[PDB]
Amino acid sequence: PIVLENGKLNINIDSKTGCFSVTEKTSGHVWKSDPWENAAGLLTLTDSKGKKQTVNISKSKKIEVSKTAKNTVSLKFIDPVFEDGSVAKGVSIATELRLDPNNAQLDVEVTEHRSGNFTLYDLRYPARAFSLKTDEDKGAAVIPQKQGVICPSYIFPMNGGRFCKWDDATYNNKSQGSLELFNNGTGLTMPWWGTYNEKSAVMGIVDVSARPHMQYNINNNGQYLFNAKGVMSPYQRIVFLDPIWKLDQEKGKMRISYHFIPGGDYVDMAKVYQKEAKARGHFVSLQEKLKRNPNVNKLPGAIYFGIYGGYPHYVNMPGMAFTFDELKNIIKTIHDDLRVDKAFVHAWGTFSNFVPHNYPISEALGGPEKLKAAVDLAKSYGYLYSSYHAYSPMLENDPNFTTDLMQRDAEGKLMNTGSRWARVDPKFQKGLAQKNIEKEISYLGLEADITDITFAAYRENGKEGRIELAKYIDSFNLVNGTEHGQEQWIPYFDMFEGMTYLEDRPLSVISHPAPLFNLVYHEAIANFGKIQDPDNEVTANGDFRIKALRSMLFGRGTTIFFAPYEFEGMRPMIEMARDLVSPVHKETFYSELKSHEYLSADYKVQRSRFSSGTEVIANLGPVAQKIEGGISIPGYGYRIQMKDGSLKTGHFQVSLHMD
Amino acid sequence: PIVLENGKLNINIDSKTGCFSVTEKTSGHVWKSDPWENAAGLLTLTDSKGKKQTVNISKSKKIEVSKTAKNTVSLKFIDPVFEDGSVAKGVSIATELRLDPNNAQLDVEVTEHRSGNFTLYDLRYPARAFSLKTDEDKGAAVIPQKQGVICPSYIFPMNGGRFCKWDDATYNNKSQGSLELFNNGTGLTMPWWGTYNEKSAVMGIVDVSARPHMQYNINNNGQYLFNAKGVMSPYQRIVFLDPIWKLDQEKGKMRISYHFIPGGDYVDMAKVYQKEAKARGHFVSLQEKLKRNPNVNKLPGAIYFGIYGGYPHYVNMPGMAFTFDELKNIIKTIHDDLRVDKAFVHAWGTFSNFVPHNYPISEALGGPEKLKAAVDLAKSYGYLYSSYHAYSPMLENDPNFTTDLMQRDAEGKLMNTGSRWARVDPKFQKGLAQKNIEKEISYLGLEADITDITFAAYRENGKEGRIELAKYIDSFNLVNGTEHGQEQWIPYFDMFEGMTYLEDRPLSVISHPAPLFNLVYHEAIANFGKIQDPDNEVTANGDFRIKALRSMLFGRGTTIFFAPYEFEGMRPMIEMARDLVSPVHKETFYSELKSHEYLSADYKVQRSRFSSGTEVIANLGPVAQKIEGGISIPGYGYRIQMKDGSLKTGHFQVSLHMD
Ligand SMILES: O[C@@H]1[C@@H]2OC[C@H]1OC[C@@H]2O
Ligand SMILES: O[C@@H]1[C@@H]2OC[C@H]1OC[C@@H]2O
Ligand SMILES: [Cl-]
Ligand SMILES: [Cl-]
Ligand SMILES: [Cl-]
Ligand SMILES: [Cl-]
Ligand code: NA
Ligand code: NA
Ligand code: NA
Ligand code: NA
Repeated sequence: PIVLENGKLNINIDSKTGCFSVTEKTSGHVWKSDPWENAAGLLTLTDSKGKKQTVNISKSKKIEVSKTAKNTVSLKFIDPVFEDGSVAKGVSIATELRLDPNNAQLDVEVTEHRSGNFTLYDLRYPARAFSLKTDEDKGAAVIPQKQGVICPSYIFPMNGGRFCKWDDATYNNKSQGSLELFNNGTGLTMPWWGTYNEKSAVMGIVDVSARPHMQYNINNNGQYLFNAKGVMSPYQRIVFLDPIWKLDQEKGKMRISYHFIPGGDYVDMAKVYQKEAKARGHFVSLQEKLKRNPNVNKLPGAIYFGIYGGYPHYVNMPGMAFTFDELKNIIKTIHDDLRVDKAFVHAWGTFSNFVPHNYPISEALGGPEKLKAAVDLAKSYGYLYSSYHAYSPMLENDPNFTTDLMQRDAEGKLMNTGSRWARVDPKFQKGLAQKNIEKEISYLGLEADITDITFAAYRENGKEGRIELAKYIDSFNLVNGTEHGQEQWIPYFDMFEGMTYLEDRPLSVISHPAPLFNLVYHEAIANFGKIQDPDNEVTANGDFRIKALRSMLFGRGTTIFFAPYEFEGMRPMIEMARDLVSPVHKETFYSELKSHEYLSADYKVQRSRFSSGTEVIANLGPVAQKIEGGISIPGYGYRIQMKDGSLKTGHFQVSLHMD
Repeated sequence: PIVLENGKLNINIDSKTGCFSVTEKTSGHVWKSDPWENAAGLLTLTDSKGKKQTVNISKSKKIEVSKTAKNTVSLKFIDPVFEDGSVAKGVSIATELRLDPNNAQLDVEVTEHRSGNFTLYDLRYPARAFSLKTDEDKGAAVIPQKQGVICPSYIFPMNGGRFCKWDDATYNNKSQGSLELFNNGTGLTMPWWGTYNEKSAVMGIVDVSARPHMQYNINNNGQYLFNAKGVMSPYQRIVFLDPIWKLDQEKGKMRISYHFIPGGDYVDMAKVYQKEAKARGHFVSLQEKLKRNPNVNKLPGAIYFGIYGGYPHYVNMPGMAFTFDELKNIIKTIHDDLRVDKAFVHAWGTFSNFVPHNYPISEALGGPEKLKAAVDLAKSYGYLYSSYHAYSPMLENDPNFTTDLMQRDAEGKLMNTGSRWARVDPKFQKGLAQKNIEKEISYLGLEADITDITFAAYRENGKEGRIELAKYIDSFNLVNGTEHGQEQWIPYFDMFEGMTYLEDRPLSVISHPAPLFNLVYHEAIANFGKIQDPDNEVTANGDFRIKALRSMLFGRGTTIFFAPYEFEGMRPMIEMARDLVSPVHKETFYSELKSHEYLSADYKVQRSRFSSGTEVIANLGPVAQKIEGGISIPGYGYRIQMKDGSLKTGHFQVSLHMD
């Protein structure tokens, strides 16, 4: 067995299979290779008949493992063997394992692949590596799915209903699949993932040029590999996360950089990636943004209000649209009656054309002067204001609809026929914004802007047009936000609307929310709840009690998103956000989220520490629970140490008012 | 054009295509044939290269349509044509339209199909019939998905976040797909569906011998049919529900019976099927069951308590399992401190072997005498009691695991390798129950029983074994319940745990819960909330405020499902359920749910009337709303007229206590 070793790590590479283990020498923990099949990698390719098959590349006809430098092992997998005994002659995979001379870091790279007369697709490499043994290792997989989750590697006490769904998912297909990088759906928002137990942690950072997918397996024994054969899996329940290199489309460097952290967990992983985020240029702190624009300080302690008038979906929809006088009175009530000191007012429905023509200010809703009177009132309060804007949609029900600004593929067919909100080719979107945004800014004296959709993901197609639009919006130096966001867009915005959680998502029944994105980026980008899942709606992600406490733990601001007719029903939640969340949000806004901890066995009691000197403890479950020192945290309760030495304690209560 | 007609309906059949329209003569409403492509049916079959294609059968080379009787038209679709111009020579579909001589009822049957050298799969017939025009018809599709939903045929005011998800889903693939009959997942619980506008309603009742699937299209314009071609759909947004006949599988009579109801809605549809439900033998009333077993009267006004000790998933799991003394103390507190007058106590974890060996009573938890003391205490309060039982599982972590009791398919492969809870062949399950259930009944003096899993669905395979087990359990004449249930099992049980809603489900963002199953069966089967989604958990289906109010509207009982460590957190919800839901559940338990109404434009205010004389009005949204006569229903509030004429009004409040 070929060995790479420095002071912190030892890489044990098998000469016959190419599998490797990693001994983390400070703790002594050994990361084993594939526990199921001893597979260095899993390669999906066509056979002689043309059918797709997945093969174990350690079963290849020739395997060359040679120590090639002081700290480099080169591997070559030549002529894989199919299930029927036939050979994929002329197919080869070349890889490299490169140990850092000093640090506990191992680069893994697929350097070459040859197809011969076959077609290569997915390669899991390394396969089923860095796994945790279910109910023996007491740790978790760490997955930055949107704001982020952890997936414990062992069964633990929890509500009986949750428990049944949790355990069942680890035995069926809910616990296996793949996610993609940098989308606003089910996918990841940072190019890393990891696993840890009580002794040691490992996380892998994907090369900036590459777009692998991430395979997950959360305590599943691999029964999904045997269902079609109708036999029982012979494998052990394990947790692993694998890169999936898309060999049929990947043009970048197929490299992942593994970092090994004695005693680390998801916090330590996030702080490792934070260094790489700064080196990649994503990290532009809110302090620098405030130096450039003093109005950024209107955001700490601000509640984000979305007044949804049925727009952009419909123009002046009866029963949904607000007039500008109605908008002005909502603003006045929020300040004068509800005593809200700071706010971002976002008015969905101020123009009489459909997006992407964000003009004119609608005559039917009252006209420009009445809109200016509403914005002027908000500004007199120190509130931020923006209309709803989007430059990406092309809507069927728009009388101005045309396919002119839509993109066509190489066969001349329209793209995004299935995504009505993202149909305008990004190379046109700056031009569309230029039609009226400067006129609205100067007429209303705008201090703020929110632009929706265009920056919710970071895909390659159209990226140049999106950067052009981001640079243009940024040149105005407004306090500005965008829907969802991604790390690549952080330099151009002050806040992201979202970057929290989908309601229905893979892993939802077998994961806990963890503030992974904010552990990296809280100093750099402010985030608020998503308008589809606001703090006033009861969803899979919780009611107001749960969402307000999670807001303070994770460091995001409150989102109240409502149709006008709902407004009277919003008042109690606005008041509670005002009294509880707003002061914590304000104090912690610019700070680093230094640490996050789960303090109860059911993961419902949690503790977050911010570099402003603020400590948030909250209990997101119904029963009181004790933490160290015998302190009790009430159900749906909190214990918050503020910078000024005050201790905020309390809890939410649901009461029945029988007349 | 060929005409079938009686005093109520006129059927116009096109001789060129086989499409037909139905005029309801009293209202002038015309139900149209396929508005998109004028297809009588859509047939999926292999071509001469063996690739599956879907064809419009009205494009067949030879279409024959003629009156073969006074009220029968026979149709023959001969030699379908593919899109490339080639003919599926020797394929034929024969159908019949049979008008009832007196009633507004049309039977539609696929009587014959020939495949030649081709293979036939799905047949949508009739294709895209009985549709509603989106934003013109103001009605809904009616779908008995579990407890049931309606899908409105127009856009209407609602919370802005809900609105965005709603409208967006009608444009993408979330609004098209198919469901199956009689499962405990995403599917239907009654063999009917329908559509209605403000003028008239139509529903189709599937023949008892057939198992079609149901295709849905909820306000979608068919863009899903054109995305692969990269063109914009030229069709209009419509609502339709189609039977999918599985020609490759179906052995029953492929008949659907359409009933046309002037001025009807989902309530009238349910009452039409209720007559058929009785004719089919499903309907055995709770009054009959009470006559046979007076202990049935321990259910009205009872809270269903599931004490979840980590079983059947684990045996004596630390941190989850309760001792029998702890169980006894929970029963005492519920009665003495929480003053719960009636209850069903369901203890998950009383045996020291894994299911399906439901024995012996665990010595580690205290042994038989201490369990008997807990059960004796419950009986002294008049409470019902059952342990957790299941005879269907075969679990990987059971030391007694064997594939000997599992079922194999025609190829000899194990079935249900991916469904650990339903692996034992039903033909073995009565014998597994016989091993100890009579000894538990005799030793504990049991009055009740709940058996899980086996009766949650109604599939053809294994049904003889399940019927055998159901008869055996029913022969004990205990007050008995089972997980989820289906209509076919109603004669054998007194209560169903479930028959509510999945949390994640197709159509969830474009439908409203409606009590369709209980509008049929409330007199015949009691139902309670599902243990995965109990009234103490905050989920996609609501918090305690929403679930308690929906409980009273739909006529279901309270479910409190908890791990023992949560108990102290359950107290406020047990109290509010006791004060509000339990007296209404008690009064309405045996009655017919005569009617259900949506009273507000956002469908959140609702009114239910029970044949006990009880009226429930509730507001499941945050804002107060006015109904007829200017009466105001507070957000999360109610207005209940009891049988004795007294009025109850009130509302839930969420408060923030700050020390
Ligand atoms: O997990 C399920 C749950 O416990 C075992 C499974 O079946 C019966 C209950 O629904
Ligand atoms: O529905 C969406 C919603 O309004 C248009 C869509 O994109 C921006 C907002 O998320
Ligand atoms: Cl875009
Ligand atoms: Cl959050
Ligand atoms: Cl079964
Ligand atoms: Cl319900
Ligand atoms: Na999956
Ligand atoms: Na800015
Ligand atoms: Na779908
Ligand atoms: Na019974």
